[PDB]
Parts: sequence; structure tokens; C-alpha cells
Amino acid sequence: EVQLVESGGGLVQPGGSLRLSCAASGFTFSSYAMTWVRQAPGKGLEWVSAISGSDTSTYYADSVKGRFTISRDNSKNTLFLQMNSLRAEDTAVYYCAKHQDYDFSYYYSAMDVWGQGTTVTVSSASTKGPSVFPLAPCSTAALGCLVKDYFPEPVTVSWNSGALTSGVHTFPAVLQSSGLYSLSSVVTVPSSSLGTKTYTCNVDHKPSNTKVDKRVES
Amino acid sequence: EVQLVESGGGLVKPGGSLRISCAASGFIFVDYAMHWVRQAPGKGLEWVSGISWNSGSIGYADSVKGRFTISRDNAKKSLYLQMSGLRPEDTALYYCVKSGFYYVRSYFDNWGQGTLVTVSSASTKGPSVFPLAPCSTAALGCLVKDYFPEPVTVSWNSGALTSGVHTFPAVLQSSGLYSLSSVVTVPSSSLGTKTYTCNVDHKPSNTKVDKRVES
Amino acid sequence: DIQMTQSPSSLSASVGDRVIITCRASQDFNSWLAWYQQKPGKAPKLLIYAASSLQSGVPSRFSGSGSGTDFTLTISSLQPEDFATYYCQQTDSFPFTFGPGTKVDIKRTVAAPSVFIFPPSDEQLKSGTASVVCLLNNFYPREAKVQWKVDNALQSGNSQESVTEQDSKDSTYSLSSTLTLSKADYEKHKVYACEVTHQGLSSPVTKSFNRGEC
Amino acid sequence: DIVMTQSPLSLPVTPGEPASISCRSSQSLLDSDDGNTYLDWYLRKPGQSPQLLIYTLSYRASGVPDRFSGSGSGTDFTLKISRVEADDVGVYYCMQRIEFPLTFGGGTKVEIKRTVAAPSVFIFPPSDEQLKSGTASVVCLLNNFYPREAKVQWKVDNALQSGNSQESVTEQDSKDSTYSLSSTLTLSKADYEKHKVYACEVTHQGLSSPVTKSFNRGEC
Amino acid sequence: VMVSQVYSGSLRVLNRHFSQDLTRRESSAFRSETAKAQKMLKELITSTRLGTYYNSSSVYSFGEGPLTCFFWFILQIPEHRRLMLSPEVVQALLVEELLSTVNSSAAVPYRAEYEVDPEGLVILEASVKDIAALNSTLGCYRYSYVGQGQVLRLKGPDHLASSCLWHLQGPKDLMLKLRLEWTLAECRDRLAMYDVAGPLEKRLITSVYGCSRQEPVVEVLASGAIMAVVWKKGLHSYYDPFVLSVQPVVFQACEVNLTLDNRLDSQGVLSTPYFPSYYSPQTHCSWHLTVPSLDYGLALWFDAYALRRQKYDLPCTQGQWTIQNRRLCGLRILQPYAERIPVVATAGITINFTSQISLTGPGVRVHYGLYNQSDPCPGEFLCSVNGLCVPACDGVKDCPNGLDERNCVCRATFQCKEDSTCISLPKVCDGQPDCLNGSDEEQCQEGVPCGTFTFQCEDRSCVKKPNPQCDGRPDCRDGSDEEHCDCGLQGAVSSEGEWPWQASLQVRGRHICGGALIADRWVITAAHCFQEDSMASTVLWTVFLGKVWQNSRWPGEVSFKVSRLLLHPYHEEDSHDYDVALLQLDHPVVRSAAVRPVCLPARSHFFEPGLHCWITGWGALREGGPISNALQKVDVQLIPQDLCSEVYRYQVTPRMLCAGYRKGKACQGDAGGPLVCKALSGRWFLAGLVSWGLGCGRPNYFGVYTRITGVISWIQQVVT
Ligand SMILES: *[C@@H]1O[C@H](CO)[C@@H](O[C@@H]2O[C@H](CO)[C@@H](O)[C@H](O)[C@H]2NC(C)=O)[C@H](O)[C@H]1NC(C)=O
Ligand SMILES: *[C@@H]1O[C@H](CO)[C@@H](O[C@@H]2O[C@H](CO)[C@@H](O)[C@H](O)[C@H]2NC(C)=O)[C@H](O)[C@H]1NC(C)=O
Ligand SMILES: *[C@@H]1O[C@H](CO)[C@@H](O[C@@H]2O[C@H](CO)[C@@H](O)[C@H](O)[C@H]2NC(C)=O)[C@H](O)[C@H]1NC(C)=O
Ligand SMILES: *[C@@H]1O[C@H](CO)[C@@H](O)[C@H](O)[C@H]1NC(C)=O
Ligand SMILES: *[C@@H]1O[C@H](CO)[C@@H](O)[C@H](O)[C@H]1NC(C)=O
Ligand SMILES: *[C@@H]1O[C@H](CO)[C@@H](O)[C@H](O)[C@H]1NC(C)=O
Ligand SMILES: [Ca+2]
Ligand SMILES: [Ca+2]
Ligand SMILES: [Ca+2]
Repeated sequence: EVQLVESGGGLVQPGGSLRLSCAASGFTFSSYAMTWVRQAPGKGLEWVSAISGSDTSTYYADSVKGRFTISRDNSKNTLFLQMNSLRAEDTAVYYCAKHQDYDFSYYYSAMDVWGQGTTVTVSSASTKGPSVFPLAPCSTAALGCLVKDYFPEPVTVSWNSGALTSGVHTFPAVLQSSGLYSLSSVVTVPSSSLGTKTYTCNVDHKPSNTKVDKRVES
Repeated sequence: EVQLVESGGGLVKPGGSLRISCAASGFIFVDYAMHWVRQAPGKGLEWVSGISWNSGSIGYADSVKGRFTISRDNAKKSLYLQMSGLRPEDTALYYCVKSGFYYVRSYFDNWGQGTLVTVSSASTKGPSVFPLAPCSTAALGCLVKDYFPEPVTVSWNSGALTSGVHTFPAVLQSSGLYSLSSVVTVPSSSLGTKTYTCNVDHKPSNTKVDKRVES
Repeated sequence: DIQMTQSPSSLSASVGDRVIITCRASQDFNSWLAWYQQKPGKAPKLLIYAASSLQSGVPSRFSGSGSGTDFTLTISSLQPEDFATYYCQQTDSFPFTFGPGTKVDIKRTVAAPSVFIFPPSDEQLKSGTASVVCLLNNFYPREAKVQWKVDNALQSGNSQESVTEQDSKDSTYSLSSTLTLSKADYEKHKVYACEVTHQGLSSPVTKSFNRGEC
Repeated sequence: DIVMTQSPLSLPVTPGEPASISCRSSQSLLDSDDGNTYLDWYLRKPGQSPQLLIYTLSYRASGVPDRFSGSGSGTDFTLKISRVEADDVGVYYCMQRIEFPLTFGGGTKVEIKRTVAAPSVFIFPPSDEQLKSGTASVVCLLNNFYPREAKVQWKVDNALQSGNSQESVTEQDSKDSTYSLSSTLTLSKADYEKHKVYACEVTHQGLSSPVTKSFNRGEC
Repeated sequence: VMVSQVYSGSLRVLNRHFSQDLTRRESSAFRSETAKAQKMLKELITSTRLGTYYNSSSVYSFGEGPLTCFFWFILQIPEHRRLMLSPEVVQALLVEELLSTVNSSAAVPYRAEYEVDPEGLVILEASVKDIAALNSTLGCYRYSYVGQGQVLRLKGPDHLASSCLWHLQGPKDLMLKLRLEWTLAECRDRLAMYDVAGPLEKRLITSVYGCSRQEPVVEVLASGAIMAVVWKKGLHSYYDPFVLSVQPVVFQACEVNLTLDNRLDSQGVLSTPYFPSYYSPQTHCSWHLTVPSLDYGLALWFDAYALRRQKYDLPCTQGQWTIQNRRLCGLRILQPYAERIPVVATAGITINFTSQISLTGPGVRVHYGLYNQSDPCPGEFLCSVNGLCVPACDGVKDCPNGLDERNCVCRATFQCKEDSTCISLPKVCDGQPDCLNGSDEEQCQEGVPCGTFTFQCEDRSCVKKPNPQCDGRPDCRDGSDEEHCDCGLQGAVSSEGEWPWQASLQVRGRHICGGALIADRWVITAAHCFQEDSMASTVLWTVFLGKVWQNSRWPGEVSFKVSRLLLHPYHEEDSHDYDVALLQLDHPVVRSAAVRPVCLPARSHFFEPGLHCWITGWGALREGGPISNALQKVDVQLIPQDLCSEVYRYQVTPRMLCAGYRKGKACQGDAGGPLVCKALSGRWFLAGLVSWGLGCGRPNYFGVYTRITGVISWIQQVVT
């Protein structure tokens, strides 16, 4: 059963360098051309670079010509991608894909086996603590808390340490122009319980080891 | 032995079309390639087209690519050339060439007598024949003048005598006509004893004119 | 070089329905087309190559057809494990180029969104900025437009919206739009509103709020 | 396209000494797959169909004598005539067949040098049939002379005329290598009946003094 | 306006006896008899009402038995009466004139010398062109009589004569059968065969133009007892281009009466009288067959023949078939056909064949059998237009509307039943389960029902495993898929024994085609190699086996001579369809390491698109150059037939497959070269033959090859 496991993604300064590695299993690595396919978060798939059956020739795209460099080591059955001069538009999820033929001279060159993907994010700002603010209005009502200006992903938002899980909504984080993320968490509760029951939202951040318990009220 | 007879040729309007054809004998026709080679009236030889033993690899020249088409028929043992879009440059003398092997790129083995293809706006005319005698050894002859197009065949006594015969190449006059003269040198003892006459043959005008030369 | 395109950009069907997706390149390539079946969060899966050949292990509900410039992917009957994103790629010549993508949702009854507004908090006001959010809850389908009205004026480029995934219980959607300004830009304006336009309502419902009293 | 050049453009050779003709191509003529040079040497005779002399740069045809030897390398090719006879008169072509479109060479004339020959000059007056046509033609004929340079001119009542006569010279001869020339002169009726004498004078190396031949209008 | 009508006839005289001297026109006795007969005929014509229009009479020939004078007469009559002077009217008038004078005491001047029988007078119409044709052939002429049970050999024709006529007369109650045999390879003579005494165009039995290689024997029947043969245009002078025999044959009834058994096999044949001879112009066949039950319908399988509809007035030339009051007319085409007749109320089926006009074609043979009404093709698909069982869902369109390849579950792919997921055939019964719960490797050993890609062992049993033939392990109870698996084992430039099956077909010392050895004495190749003029003769060709270098001999090679040469009967030169041919060797091949046959694929063999195969053929390395001195192997990738069908647009048939070369360059592929493909067991299977292709230098075009699985039936029929 063929597998392709990837490793090498992480935070990189806008201009640094990185190297991703793709280890194959289950098939003969030295008789199939491989490729790297990137997908910016919230966008469509995009081809990046490709390599023939045994180092014979490498192919690139237009927007990454001269910067990226694909390579293959058949001894340890590994495919490497060396990137340098990174920008803010190269943050994406990278997949190591396998083709149907030894090279691209013939007509059958579809991508059949894929990898799980590694997230490569490029930014200039450093780590910072999540900023947790209340969110209440001034039938059934809705309360919540807004997390703003935190880096890097991810951040975990819970309500009453799991005691309240019916009606929760945590939207995906949006990347602003400042390089810092922001999201919101909203819970719908009956209006009769506003003055009787209290609510606390818990925000947890592992890279910045921050735990904030915020009381939400009118 | 090996015989190749061409047919067609003649005068063509600059913009019309034509078809010419060879006629091979003396060898197994479907073993060898066949070529067409045109020669300008004052230039060197030039390749036109060539076809393989079974029309497997037809290949044309560069200046005539897209305008000419070579083909063959192994049953009638014949070679055909469809020529179209004629221009005042295409006028030449065409040779049917039998190659040495079954592919287009073998050495040329046998050459035919060739046929002349001319293009012009003017129409055909009839050659005017005049005898010429003067008035040791002397000379006597006859000239053709104001004929179009080429060629004209001038002979003496229907090809009986062929020693001392001089025929000059046709010259293009200012008006646009051609003229030449054929002369025979003979000792001055048989001037008034044996009559001398010359015959001219013109295919485009379809005329055979006999003229006796005397002072 | 070649510029692939697909239609429709979105779909919504139910189990047992028949779905049709079209793929048209800008110039014919010899119909060396391939289809991929990316799930929301996993790696893509190859279904069909050569525009008609089927990959081993794929269920026999996907059919590929077409030629020249126009190609078609057909799902005969929908299944629960079949709502995903479908991409067409052309695999002959070198800038390999995928299609934009087609999303297949789960069809259900039309639902009217619930609209809520939230004024900025005092902790946010003391930081130096301002953030006003409007929330749409429990609607269907995804196609809904949101506008920000301040003093009866339209904004652009200063608002960010985010939507959730289709719910696993009732297959609905939730949207949240956040408008970020500065204190100077927040002080010199009076009223704020989040206008919503959706086919689930006969008239666009409005929601406005003021400060100084609440 | 392989352009072929030939050298020299012309060459006079007397019978007895060898001659050399050089052909230069724009590429190399070696099919790698068989190691055969794809150059052929053809000879076009005066007024006849071209013959085949040499094929594949070394071999000769079934009727070519031993006097012809082909050789060369890559781009430079040489045809050598060991002993030149009186029949090897014509134009020589070198053709390549290593790529499509095949290209014939340029051409190289061959002239046979001999001793000085004295031309025979004849005057041929217009016939009675051409008088009613409106134009009269008189022709001066020279034949059996070497070398080729010889200047012919007309004199009508001791007057020189230019731009109204046409000269034509045949090609080289096969058995004695000589030349024949004919100069025709056409006049209108307003010009022919208004003159009395007509003379043809030629200047040639074979005569110490320019000989002349004159005739009267209406003596026969 | 006077018009000349021509009547040609025969008159019998009982008072005169035929003599051999009458056979030669130059004899004085023949001239005197002709003059007397002409005078008598002129007197008889003038005696009747037609004498006012009589023009000229001339006696043409004399016959055996009672003195039979064959003559021609002309009548210059008004145009308005031309429709009134029918040949029957003239014959009746002549009969009345002859009969009236019998009882009368007055003696006719002609009756004093000739006694004519009124019943023997026969008159037929003719034209001025017929008069000219008869009147130019008054040179080369012979008369002969054929007795019962005796076969007559011609008397040699005279090369000086430009047109020769034989007049053949036999017994009244017997038919004449004429045999033509072609001695020379090809020739340019013309022959015509007529049912009457003279070359009348309206009575032309058959005209043979040309001189062919495919069939050497032409057997012609005549409705009557007389016959005329006219030979013309011997252009290139030689002698003995052809041979005629002639014999009398009895007339028998072709109508039959039978009851069908209980089976699904072809139970017998129905043929025109004296198959395969040209049927008589006035034939009539009636066949009655009884099916055992209403659940079986009747299938009629034709060979190079088909039926179609017609408009009632139009008379069809080929022939008329009536099937249960439905009228149909034949159409000779180069494709198989099958007429399927259902039964609803009556178990009896009636088939009639009638010749509608004078012109006759070759004999007709049809195989009759039974078929279960429901699901007529078991495990197959029935193409509606031509009623044949074609494979269903194998990636190849086998019906003109392509209904066999439409809306099915897994096209050319295996179907798991546990959850309906298509999986590849090579994964079925291989040894590891790929269906989620093991369906793919069930019932691999027992017998199954046949379908697509199911190899059928010799006892009409089926096998689940795809491509089980010659894989070194028994796969069915019979064990017939491992017998005769001695082929397909090997021992850029090829080596000294890399491709042992490759053969070179040469004439006069040059290589025209390549081929693949398939048996000990047979070599397959393409048909279009023999398309040329002089190359069709069997004597010319020579086959070379076990050679790689064309230039110099090497120890391995052996040379044989071609004994027989069979083209495919449905071969079409214009469309390259059915492009396959077989050559029989002089003596069988000795299986050394240098020479070994290639394995023939079965009818159900699966050649997977996207697989890589090798084209091992000599070819011109560069455009316009000689064939390469070294055998060169090149690999190609198979293409789905839909793709090249869209490439070629109504020019690729079920008998062709498509392969593509390396992109960006080569095209040199030879003619008749193999397209062997490797199997999973290490054996090479011959998958096609180089047929044609377009674009050496076009960017993305494919080569088209003869799909052997589509012509495997004929190959196995001929070889065995
Ligand atoms: C057929 O050739 C014959 C001669 O053998 C022609 O027969 C003659 O026809 C003329 C008609 O004017 C009669 O007067 C003669 O008596 C005929 N002679 C004989 C011997 O029968 C006949 O005309 C030719 N056919 C045609 C169509 O012209
Ligand atoms: C074929 O011959 C058989 C007899 O040999 C005919 O079948 C008979 O049909 C009649 C119908 O009237 C039945 O009563 C008889 O019992 C049948 N006889 C037998 C022996 O089966 C049949 O009719 C003949 N074919 C035709 C076209 O008449
Ligand atoms: C098939 O041919 C048979 C004869 O072989 C036809 O049977 C004749 O039918 C006609 C009808 O007009 C009767 O007058 C005859 O007596 C029948 N003859 C015999 C021997 O039975 C039959 O009709 C033909 N069928 C068709 C459909 O034309
Ligand atoms: C026969 O008829 C033709 C044509 O009508 C006529 O010219 C000819 O004279 C006739 N011949 C006789 C012998 O009456
Ligand atoms: C004919 O076919 C039907 C349907 O396939 C089947 O049920 C029936 O048993 C068959 N009849 C016979 C007699 O075999
Ligand atoms: C096969 O697969 C599952 C898993 O074992 C089993 O539960 C199911 O019943 C099986 N299905 C069939 C059709 O045998
Ligand atoms: Ca099929
Ligand atoms: Ca398996
Ligand atoms: Ca087996």
C-alpha cells in the first residue's frame, strides 16, 4: 500500500529558506516522475514543480521560476524541495504527488497518489498573545467573544470547559493586513437565561502558553 | 534499351495549368524512383520533384512546393506532373529522370530528351522561311524568322546529309520574335547539278515548310 | 498557456439526484483530461483520466465524457460520502493547469438567516481601534450578500467576512462580517448598519445601532 | 538547403594536361548510419541530355572511362581529368543528396585550347521573297575560327551603324573545337532602296589585316 | 420516317440433314446451303404481310439435328407501327403463313426444296448495334455439339482474329455448364457469355472484364440449351490466356422440406443449384423449415451477402428473397450479415429465392440455425442493423450507432459486487484481495458464465481470470490454456536473437515487408504489401527468418519460399479495412534459438490502453533514404479507440487499434511489422500489424494497426 509522508514545513521569515522532504513507501521510487502541488489556504490547487524518473530533467512554473529547486535522492527514496527568497504569497499547503509514467514524453501523466500535505507559512511578525474581548448586544439571544491579534495558529476556544456545546460557532480565522489573525466565537442561548446563568469562554494558545478565561455578559 | 519519352509542354497562359507526363520502357517500372528536373534556357539544372518506387515518399522542391504535384501509375508505366499557378519563371525544359534505386535519394541514372514549357502573353505565330544563296567551297542556307514559341526543327533533305550543317541558337528580337538560320558548306562543283532544299518543322504552329535554296 | 474553466461554480442536490459538471479548456489539447475529488481538509483523489477511463477503486457512479473542447463529469446517483470539491486538469503539455473548482452542497428547505449586531466593547475602545461585527445564523443556501452602511454610505476594502462549514445536523450556514476602523474614524460617524440580501426573505431586513445609550 | 559552389567558373585546357574541378558545400555529406558520401558529378553536353559521371564521390558509371577520378572529404570535393580529350566539352555539375530538397550545383564550363584558326567569311544578301514583307535582312557569316574573340561590323555607303544588328555564336565544336558566328542586319524599305553598297568587315587575331567582303545592290 | 427493326431467328427443316461441311463458312456446300436458305427465307417473308417492309435477309449459322438455320432479317417500317410489330406478332404471322400453304394444293417455290416445321420457328428482337456486333464477328467462328456426360475442351483461338465466337448447342432437356480457368497471372482480355444464338445485349448471361488473382475458376450456367461466347481485345500478343470446358448438367429442384432439431448450433446450409456456379437465369428455390417450438427464432448467416428493402416496381439485379410475404433484394457487400426471423403464430418458415432479371450473379450459400428468442446473444450484444452478436463494454465500438458501448457499469473494467467499485482486471484472481471483502478472488477455479474478457476452454467452458492463456499454471478444468505454449520466449539496434519471430519478405533481393511467424508453416503480414502490380505473383516472393543485418549474411538466417498466399476475403484497399494476409512456407520451421513463433492472442485477450509495446521493424532512418541496415526496436503506448476515432473521423473500424510514439520525435515503422506486447508471465503476444498512419512530422497523430483479435477467427480457420 503506497504512502507518501512529508516533513519540513514551519514558520519562515519573508526572504529566508526552507527544505521539504517527501518519503515514499510501497512502490518503486526510481520509475515514476514526481511533482509538488501547492494550495494557498482557501484557494484552488496550483502546480509548482516536477521532476522526471531519474534526475533527467526538472520543470518549474512561471511564478516560481528561479527561486524553487526540486531534487530527488533515489538511494533513500526521497524527494526534496528547496525554497529560497520566499515572499508573503508562498504560504500554502504542499502535496507530494506521484505520476503514472516514468517521464512526460508519453501521453499518460496523471496524478494518482498524493500526500497528506504540509503547511508552509511565511510571515514577518513574531509570536504574540491572543487578545480576547467580549461580544454582547446592547426570543433567543447570542453572546460570544472575539479573539484578535494572535500569532501563530492555532487557538482553541471552548465554553464552560465543555459544559456548553449546543449552539456554538467558531468561524475560521481570517488573516488581516497586519499579519495577525482574528476570529470570533458565538453561542446562541435563550433570552430568559441571560440574567440567571453566567457564561465564560476559555481561550488557549500553545505556542504562547496563554490561557484566558473571559466572562461574557451584557 | 532504356527509353523515356516526355509529352505535354507547349505554351501556357501565365496563371493557367498544365499536365505533363513521361513514358518509360526498357526496365521494370516499379523498382526505381522517378524525378523531374527543369533547366532554364540560360541557367543551370534545378530539381523539381521526386517520387519513390510506390509513391511512398513524395518530396517536392522549395520554390515549387504547393504549386506542383508529382504522381505515377505503375500499371501504364507512366509518370505524371500536375503543374499549376504558372509564372514567367516556370518556363524551362523539363527532363524525366529514372533514378538508380527505389528511394528518392539515389543517383540519377537515365535522362529523357525533355519537353519545353513556355509561358507568355503573346499567342502563337507561324515561321517565315527564306532561302539564302550567295551571288574552292561556298555556303548556302535558309533562315526561319518571326516564329513563336520554341522550338523549330530545321533539316536538309529530310535528314539525309548532316556534315557541315550549322544551326544558330534562336535570338530574341526587340519586337519579341525569334529567328535563326541553318547553313551548309559545300564544294563549288555541285551548285548547279544537285538541288538543295531544307525543311522546317514547327509543332506549336503545326507547319512543315519545304524551301529550295538557289541564287 | 491553456486556461481551463468549469461550470457551474456551485451546486446543491440531494441523495439520488444526478449531477453534471462541465470542463472547457481555452484550446483543444487532445482530451488528456483528469478529474480530482478533494474532500474538505484531505488530499485530492483521482477519479477519471483520459476523460473517459476510470481509476481502480472508484465507485461506478462517476462517468466521464466529452471531446474537443467540452468535457463532462456525471454523477448518476448522489451518496452521503460524495459531497466534495471536483477539479479538472489537463495533463498534456507543461503548464499543468487545474480548474477553478465546483462545490456540491446538500439540498434542503430554504431557511431565513437570523441577523444580529454587536457594538464594540470598552476594552476594545481603549486599545486604539474599533471592530463592529454582524452575524447571520442558520440560513441556506450560501449565496447571501452583506453591505456595511454608515451615515448612508457604502464601504469597501475594510470589511472581512467568514463562513462556517455545512452543519452535520441540519445542513445550514453561519456567516460573520467584521468591520475594522480606528478611533478617529469611529468618532465622526453616527449610525451603523449591516444590510443583508438573501433570497430567503421577501425584503432585506435591516439592523442598526447607536452608542451613548446602550 | 545546402548551397553548392564550384571553382573555377571557367577553365581552358589543351589536350594532354590534367584538369581539376572543386565543389564546396555548406554542410558535411556523411550519412552517419552508413558512411556514404552523397555527392554525384554530372556532365551536360552541348545540346544533349546530361549524363552521369560519378556517384557517391568514388564510383563511376558503366560507360565512363578511367580519365575521370572523384575524391574529396566532408565539404571539399575534387574531380580530376587525367588526360583531356576533345569530347570532354560541356558543363559540369555537383549534386548533393543528403537532405531534402536536393540541390544541383552551379556549373563549370570547359574550353579546349588549340592553334590559331582563320575564319571563313561569307555574305548572304536578302532573298526576293522578303522584299514584299517590308523589311530586308542581310547576314554576315564566319566559321571555323579560333579563338572566340572576333569583332564584326557593317558598312553601308561608308557609314557606321550601331544598335540595329544582332549577332549569334554557336557553342564549342566536338571534333576540332571551333566556333561559328552569324551577324544579321535588318533594314526598312525607306533605308534599303536608298543605299547602293553593303560591306562586312571583321577584326580577328588570326588575320594580320581586317578582311572585308562587299556587294552591290542589284548586281544579280 | 422509316425505322429499321431487326429480328434474329431460327427455323427448323426436316428435309435436310446437317453435315460437318456446313460448320465451315468457306466450304462451297455451306455457301450453297446459305444461299438457298436465304432465298427461302426471303420468299417466306415476302409471302406474308411483312413483305412490304422486308429489307434484307441473311442466313448466319446452321445447327445439328434437323437442319436449323439461324438468320437475321430487317424490316423498314413506319415509326407509328413500330410498337405494333412485336416479335410475337412476327412469329405468329410466319407460323400462319407456313401453315396456310400446307393444306393448299398450290406449291410454294421454297417448299419444293425445303420442308420447314412451323413449331421450330423462333424469333427474337435485335438492334442495329447487335447487327454490327454480329457482322464484325463473321471471322473467327466455330460450331460444336455437346453430348450427354461428355466434357468438351475448346479448340485454340487464332491470335490474328480480334473477336472470336463459339456457338454451343446441347440437349434440349439439359443445361449447359461452362468452366473458365485463368492460366496466366494477369491478362487484359474481355469475354461475354449470352443465353441465345447471337450476341444480343438483352440476353447477356455474364460479362467477364479483367483477369484476376483472387479467384481462378468461373462457372456459368445457361437457362436454355444454346449458348454464345464472345472473346475480344487480345491486346498484348500471346497464346493460351484461358481455358474453357463445357458439359451438360441435369435440372433438379432446390426446394426442400425439413424440421429443425433442438439446438443453438448452425444445423445446415441452404445453397442455390450447383454451388458455387453462377445460378441459372430462371432459378426458383423454395425452402420450408419447421422450428421445434415457438421459443426459438430462425437465424440465417450470410457470407459476403446481405438483404435490404426495395420499392416494388424496381426490379433488383442481385436477386429476390421472399420471407413470409416480405420481399427483399440482395446486395453483395464485403461484410458479414445475419437475418433473424422471429416466430409468433406458425412454426413453419418459408424462404423463396427468385432471379428477377436476365443478369445472374454468383451462387448464394446461407447457414441456418436456431436462436432463443429472449436474450438472443447469451453474454454478448446483438447489433440491430446487421444482426450479429458483438462484444459489450470492451472499449471497442462494434455497432454503427455504438449501442454496445453505452450506459454500462464498468467499461473494460471489473466490477466488485459488494459495494459496486470498478477495479482493474489484472487485479482479479491474481493472489491478493482487492475488493473490500474478497469478491475479486472468488470462484477463480470453477466454471463461470461467459462474458467480456472470459477465455473459453475447448469444452465450451468459461474462465473468470482475465488473460489466463500461457501463464504456467492451469486455470480451467480442461487445461487447454497451457497447451501449445511453446511460443513467445526470447533467446535501438536489436541483438542476435532478441526478436526470433521477425521475418523479411523480399523479391528480387530487396526488402519490401516484414512479418511475424505465427505457426510452423505460416507467416502473417499486411495485405497492402501485395497491392502493387507485378508483386502479386506467388513465385516472386522469398521469406527470410532469423536475420537482423540486411547487408551481409550471418549463420543464423534461413530462407524459405512462399507456397500459398491468402488475402482476407473482406479486404478493402481504399479504407485499409481487414488489412491482413497469410503466407504458407515451403516447409516447416525448425525451432532453433534463432527462430521461434509469436503467441497468437485469443479472441477475448485484453490489451490494456496505456500499456507499452514494441515495433520491431526495418525502416528508412531518414526521410527519402534507404531502409536501415539494422533492425531497430521502438516502443509505443496504446491509445483508447475513442481518442483516435475523434482524431480520424469515420475512418477507424473495429478491426484497427491505435498507438502513439514518443512526443517530439520515430515514424519509421515498416509495413507488416509486428506490435508484440509483453504479458505478466514473460511471454510476448502479437497484438497488431503495422497498417497505416498519417503525419511523420505532425505533432500529435497516432499509428493505426490491424487489431488481430478482430480477425483472429479467420486466422485460426485458415491455419487449422
Ligand atoms: C453486314 O455486312 C454485310 C455483308 O456481309 C451487309 O449485307 C448486305 O446488306 C445490303 C444492304 O444494302 C444488302 O443489299 C446485301 O444483299 C447484303 N449482303 C449480304 C451478303 O447479306 C450488311 O449491310 C452489313 N451490315 C450493316 C449494318 O451495314
Ligand atoms: C413439407 O412436407 C410435410 C409432409 O412431408 C408437410 O407437412 C404436413 O402438413 C400438413 C398440413 O396440412 C399436416 O396435416 C401433415 O401432418 C404434415 N405432415 C408431416 C409428415 O409432418 C408440409 O406441408 C410440407 N411443406 C409444405 C410447404 O407444404
Ligand atoms: C414461394 O414459392 C412457392 C413455390 O415454390 C409458392 O407457392 C405457390 O404459390 C402460388 C400463389 O400464387 C400458388 O398458385 C402455387 O400453386 C404455389 N405453388 C406451390 C408449389 O406451392 C409460394 O407462394 C411462394 N411464396 C411467396 C411468398 O411468394
Ligand atoms: C434496306 O434498308 C436500307 C435502309 O432503309 C436501305 O438503304 C436499303 O436500300 C435496303 N436494302 C434492300 C436490299 O432493300
Ligand atoms: C430462452 O431464454 C429465456 C430467457 O433467457 C429462458 O428463460 C428460457 O428458459 C430459454 N428457453 C430455452 C428452451 O432454453
Ligand atoms: C464484507 O465486508 C464486511 C466487512 O467484513 C462484512 O460485514 C459484510 O457483511 C461483507 N459483505 C458481503 C456482501 O459479504
Ligand atoms: Ca464492443
Ligand atoms: Ca486480486
Ligand atoms: Ca493458465
